[PDB]
Amino acid sequence: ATTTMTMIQALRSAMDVMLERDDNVVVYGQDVGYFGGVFRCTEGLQTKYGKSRVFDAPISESGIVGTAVGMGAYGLRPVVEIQFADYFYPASDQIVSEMARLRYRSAGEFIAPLTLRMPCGGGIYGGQTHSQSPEAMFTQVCGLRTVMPSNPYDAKGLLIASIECDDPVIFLEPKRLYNGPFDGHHDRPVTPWSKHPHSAVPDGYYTVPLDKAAITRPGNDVSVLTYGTTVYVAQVAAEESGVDAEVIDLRSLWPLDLDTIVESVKKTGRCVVVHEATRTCGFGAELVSLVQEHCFHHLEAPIERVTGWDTPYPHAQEWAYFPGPSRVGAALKKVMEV
Amino acid sequence: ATTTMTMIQALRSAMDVMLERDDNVVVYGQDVGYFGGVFRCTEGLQTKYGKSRVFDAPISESGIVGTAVGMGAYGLRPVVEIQFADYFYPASDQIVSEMARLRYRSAGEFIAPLTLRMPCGGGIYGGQTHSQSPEAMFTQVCGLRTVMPSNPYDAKGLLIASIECDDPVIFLEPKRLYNGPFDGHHDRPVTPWSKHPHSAVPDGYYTVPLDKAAITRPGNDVSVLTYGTTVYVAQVAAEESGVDAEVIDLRSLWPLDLDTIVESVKKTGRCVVVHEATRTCGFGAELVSLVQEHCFHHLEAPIERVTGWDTPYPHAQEWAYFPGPSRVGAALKKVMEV
Amino acid sequence: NEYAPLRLHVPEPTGRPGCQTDFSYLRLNDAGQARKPPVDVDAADTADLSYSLVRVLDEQGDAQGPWAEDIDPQILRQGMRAMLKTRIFDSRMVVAQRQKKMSFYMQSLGEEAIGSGQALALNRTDMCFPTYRQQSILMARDVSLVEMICQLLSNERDPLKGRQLPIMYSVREAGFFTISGNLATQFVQAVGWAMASAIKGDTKIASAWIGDGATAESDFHTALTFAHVYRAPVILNVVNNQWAISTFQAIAGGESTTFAGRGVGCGIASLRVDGNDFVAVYAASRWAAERARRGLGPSLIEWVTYRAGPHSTSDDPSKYRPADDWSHFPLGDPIARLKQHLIKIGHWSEEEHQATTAEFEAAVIAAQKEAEQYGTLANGHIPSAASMFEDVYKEMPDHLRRQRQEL
Amino acid sequence: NEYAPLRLHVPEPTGRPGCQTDFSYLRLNDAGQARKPPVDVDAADTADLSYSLVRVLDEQGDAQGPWAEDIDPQILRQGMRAMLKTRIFDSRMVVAQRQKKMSFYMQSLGEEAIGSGQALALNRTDMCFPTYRQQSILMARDVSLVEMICQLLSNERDPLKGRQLPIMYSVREAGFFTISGNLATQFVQAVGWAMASAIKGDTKIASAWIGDGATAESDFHTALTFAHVYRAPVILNVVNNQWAISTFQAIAGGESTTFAGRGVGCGIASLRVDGNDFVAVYAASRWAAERARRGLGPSLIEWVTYRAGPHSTSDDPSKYRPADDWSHFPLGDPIARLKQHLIKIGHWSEEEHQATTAEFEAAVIAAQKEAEQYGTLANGHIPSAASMFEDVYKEMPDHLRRQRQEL
Ligand SMILES: Cc1ncc(C[n+]2csc(CCOP(=O)(O)OP(=O)(O)O)c2C)c(N)n1
Ligand SMILES: Cc1ncc(C[n+]2csc(CCOP(=O)(O)OP(=O)(O)O)c2C)c(N)n1
Ligand SMILES: *C(CC(C)C)C(=O)O
Ligand SMILES: *C(CC(C)C)C(=O)O
Ligand SMILES: [Mg+2]
Ligand SMILES: [Mg+2]
Repeated sequence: ATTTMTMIQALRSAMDVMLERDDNVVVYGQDVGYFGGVFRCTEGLQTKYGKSRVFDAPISESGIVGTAVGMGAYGLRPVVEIQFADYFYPASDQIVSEMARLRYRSAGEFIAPLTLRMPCGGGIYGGQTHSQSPEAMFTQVCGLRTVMPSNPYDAKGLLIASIECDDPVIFLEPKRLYNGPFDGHHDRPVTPWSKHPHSAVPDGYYTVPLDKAAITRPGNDVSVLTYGTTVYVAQVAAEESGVDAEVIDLRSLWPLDLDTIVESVKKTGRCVVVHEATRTCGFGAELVSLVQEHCFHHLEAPIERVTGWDTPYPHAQEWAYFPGPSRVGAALKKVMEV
Repeated sequence: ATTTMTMIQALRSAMDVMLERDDNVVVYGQDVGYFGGVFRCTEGLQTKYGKSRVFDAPISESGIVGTAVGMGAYGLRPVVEIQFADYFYPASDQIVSEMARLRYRSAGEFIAPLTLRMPCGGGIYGGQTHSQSPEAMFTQVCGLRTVMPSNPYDAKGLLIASIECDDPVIFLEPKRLYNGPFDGHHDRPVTPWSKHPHSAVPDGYYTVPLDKAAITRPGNDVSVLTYGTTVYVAQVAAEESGVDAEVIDLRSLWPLDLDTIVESVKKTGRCVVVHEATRTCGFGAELVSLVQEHCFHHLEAPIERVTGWDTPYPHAQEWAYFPGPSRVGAALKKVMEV
Repeated sequence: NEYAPLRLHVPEPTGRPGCQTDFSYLRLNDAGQARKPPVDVDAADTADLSYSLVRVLDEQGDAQGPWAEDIDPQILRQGMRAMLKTRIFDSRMVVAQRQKKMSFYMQSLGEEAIGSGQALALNRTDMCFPTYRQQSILMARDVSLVEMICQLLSNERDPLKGRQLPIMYSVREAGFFTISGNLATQFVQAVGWAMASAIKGDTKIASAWIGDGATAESDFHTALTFAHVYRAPVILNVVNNQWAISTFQAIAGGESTTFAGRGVGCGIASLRVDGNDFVAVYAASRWAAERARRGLGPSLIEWVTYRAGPHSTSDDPSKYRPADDWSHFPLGDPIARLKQHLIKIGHWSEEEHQATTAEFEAAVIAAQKEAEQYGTLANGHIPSAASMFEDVYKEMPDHLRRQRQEL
Repeated sequence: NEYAPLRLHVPEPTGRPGCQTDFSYLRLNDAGQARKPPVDVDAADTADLSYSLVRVLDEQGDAQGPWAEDIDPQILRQGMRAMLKTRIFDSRMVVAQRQKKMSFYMQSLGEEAIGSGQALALNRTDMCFPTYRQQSILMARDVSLVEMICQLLSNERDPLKGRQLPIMYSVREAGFFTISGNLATQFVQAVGWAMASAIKGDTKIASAWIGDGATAESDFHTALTFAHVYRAPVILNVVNNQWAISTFQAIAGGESTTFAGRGVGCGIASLRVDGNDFVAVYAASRWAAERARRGLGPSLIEWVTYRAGPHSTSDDPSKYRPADDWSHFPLGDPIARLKQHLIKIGHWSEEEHQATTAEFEAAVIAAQKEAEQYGTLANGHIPSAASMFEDVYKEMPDHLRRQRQEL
């Protein structure tokens, strides 16, 4: 059957499905056990499957990822969490130097079928260590697979799919979209998921193929490359600018769906990249570099990108940093200009 | 006066000058003390200035950078080393979460006038953890200053300049260029520095301004954006292709000299980016994204980039990975094509 | 056959909601039972101390043992003032958090004695590297309540210009190092600050802080390592309040062990002190400050206390531990115990208690009102947006200038 | 005035080139003096053991004490064979390194007993997480010399297909986990492997390794923490050969302390054993294997040895320590001591020693010749260039396919 869930509830369902589908699936991290997670994403999972399957861990990122790597070497499928993406740094070495290169350097003898869930994104008065977007620290790592959903349905499918993949997967989860969609309007109080599209999630097993982007708003004017919270910001911003922009939610940052992208810009003739992360060397720099390579001639204007400023995430100036429907919309016009 | 030195000897001179010029300058890291460094870069510095100025440290990157941050908070100017850039990961958190954001989050109360020297680059049968180029992990960090020299003279000036800068500086040092220049030809045994241009280094104090790139080979055909070992690879590759390509050695990865670059491509009308680092989300992706923004119309072809493959650095297949005069040269033609 | 199946061990607290915590796991000792070593004691001779408890004030409020020596009542009164001021400011700010005038706040209920006690045993020039729960230090050093509150509101008067989350203070003038949301990092940095002081032939020392949970963080180990190797003039404080959000200290590695004992293993003189015994906190801190300033090396102090309130304004203790927990904690309330002792020795009274309480309330209400006059979350009155691109680097690099104009 | 200037402390070795090292810093104990605890002993009761030395073979080659019990001569002969085979292969490969047939090599001179001894006390299915200096394990598990050498040459026959640096072996079939150039990371991963085994109700255990220098690395602490918290079935081995490249173990935090003592502080039963006493290495390893397999928890073992040769083929010991150092080391040569004891008890002879030596030399020379037939550094005969884009991911993602064709 089907039930209406929030992203939190969706992700929880995915783990519940896998924990039940694969005896080798394990879940653990800070406060993930008895408490059920600081975001409720793992509620009751320990009560239902036991301490040996879902449990609390010491405050050590490197230790969490490290033991998980050794666990995978044995033959387990570890789904581990990092309370906030802002706190993945301590696990940098284990992630880059170990998890990613495990299969390569061992010629397949040992593998890292691990999944690391990390809440990310801003727009919640989180501050410097409560709302950054480190996707660019991962996608440049040969051996990793970076994924980020934008709605309940996709959140479950991509997690179940990310979990089963035999490659290490960095599963980014936009905390901003945990309770409901967010377009970037703080004036208009936000609504839940039960009153919006894509909150209908199947109770059992199902997936959402990786390496496959998705068009959110079919358009012919401009190609909009994005993911996460800026997906709903591009949709609304397009409606405000009037621009018949095509909104593309990559879903899979890297590897990504190079065709669905080169195909939308091929038709359109212009694209704009939108992501929360800082600008310089952000993920948006790779998207731009690929578009300019497979769509140089069919390009009818300079490729634009609306992202966060090259500054640490502020608290007070929240709305001045976050690329909202406004600053984004302005971009949808600057590109449609001759 | 002046003396002929290798990069190793140049860098050693810079630290010798600063250690003597600023009582607040300190040098320390693994094997940096009594031994003088695994690359001899700090030879005799401890014997001349004492244990309290130059000393050996425990094998802890995070501890090395962390204590340095606290040292800067007190008021010292720490010049610290990381034997190999491949081993900076353990210090990721201290570098990104602390060193970079120290000035910002404290509104100037505390500062991190630190310098982190890290040998980088391949082309020496180093392997996966002996020759990577992590520049892209730093340049995307708001608050850092990434620098990389290409010859003795510049090596000293940029170090002395990097040291005095009041911003945290990640000083990358190409181990491949430590003993002499390298064009990428392993057949032709390599020569020292005393038999090549730019090995004449002043004995005393002097600097080489940051944020200022440098043209290595004046050209009108194509703009070549590079740094490090690929500087000498672009020069030779240009001579083999015959292409009158303009070789630009950024010297300062980020912040970079946006003008000297936009100005060479403005004239030329085409540019090619060359760096050892893997491709996807490498630093070359930002260079490409900026060129496409400030030089969209004056662009007479798709911007090309010759870099390392998206794979961990191999040992045996060394010469098949490293972007040598050949694979690069091929690029200088592909762009000059109609 | 021969070997039974291996099994995973996951530590659990004795008390969960609807139960009563059995606080036996605490390796407690009676007042005066622990000896007071010379400040030049060798690290190894501190082994027994690392697994005991330094405590002065007994059940009746009487001072017992060697740690009771040389204790000026005037310092205790300043202590009480500091503890009361911290708890009252804490209460007030939670309310302001609820009435949405503020974005986020963290209390230090039950821990007010630790930071205030050590602050008073050090010099203002001695730099502290605190976590987010040592506001008691700022109070002991009489920092402006108006400036603290402004930062908690991100006003136009926020000394941090809105760039940081509420309670992520920074007060260099009061030897209070810029707080970071990243756990443990300040522990190692404090050792560097001390190394810097020794390198310069100075006499200032560092005061590092970290909670039980964060001890599992890599920088904890790094701190002990460098502290020992270089004999750094730093006091390494571990505040064991039994919890780290919803996780009981056993999951941090506290089962059958103590956090002080980890200092002994890394060559550092260690002390396990009653964190809710102000006299004990001032005495042990003074002891460590002296060892360090005399160049006798670092010290590691485990403070045994209890996190009385929620982890923060976003937490709910009822979901993982007994709500009646603090009521049974063998070490009680720091403010209640100092009050009992202070009165019994003739240097405090029910009258002074209430009067002093009434003035901090007024002081806080006035400060809050004074601070609000510069903005709130409602009032869009906050720091400029152009100040947002400042201080990332000493001089605004071109790219930021561009981004500023583009706003 | 009152306080003298603080000063930085930088530990230095007693012996530098042109001097003689005073090995007094080693907290040594005579053979048989240390007791042999029950495998169920509590961590805390191992405190004294963490600061002593477990040693069997005395000055005369006689076995003393409780650790001498139940020791089959056949295991020692396999041991000797393993130690001789490791040292002979080591010598041969350095030569091949000089004659540029090879790119890089690392010896284990003087440490051959540690890894070979523990390997023999474990089961092949027990997974080891070695650093770059435990080749003795591969030898004890009779791994193909031809395949090892091919990897050291990056031949077309290199099992790692040239993707890794020489000596960065990987032999899952022999319970030898893929080596990484990043120090300490394997220590924590080994704990995870053990946690995995306990989670699955298995009976296999993990054998983790790390040198004195790397103990200062964050993952050392993380390993002890998780090992203790979950009571993981892992043997945590610390090889203290007194050096880490040019740095004396004191700079790693070894001054006035021991590495075993760090296990005690983190709730782990610990043992400080003579690393050049094979009998002691087999006995202590067997002891720890049993504690773990019985589900009695992890164990931490500090092996006191000495790095007899250069750090690697790129190092020069003469620039930082006495060249005559190993000659004065109180614990001598593992191969020489087992030889003396073995002969004295009637299970080895000068004749067997030489004969066995001669066969490993032939075996190595033949293996080298056999391996070279597949390539060298001279012979461009190496793995394909297209195999270079394989295994980065389970399935070659599009971008790599492109890069492959573009070659
Ligand atoms: C590196 C890192 N990981 C995780 C977090 C999220 N986190 C914030 S506070 C906290 C609890 C730490 O507890 P403890 O050290 O006991 O301090 P207390 O909250 O009790 O004062 C955690 C896990 C963080 N801030 N930094
Ligand atoms: C994270 C990291 N930092 C630095 C290095 C460089 N390095 C390689 S071996 C070594 C010495 C480590 O010594 P020890 O742990 O004592 O082991 P040993 O060499 O004595 O067996 C160092 C510092 C590295 N490989 N990894
Ligand atoms: C956020 C901020 C502070 C540490 C409470 C968090 O990680 O909890
Ligand atoms: C390189 C490889 C191995 C660890 C010797 C190094 O870092 O020394
Ligand atoms: Mg705590
Ligand atoms: Mg060693």
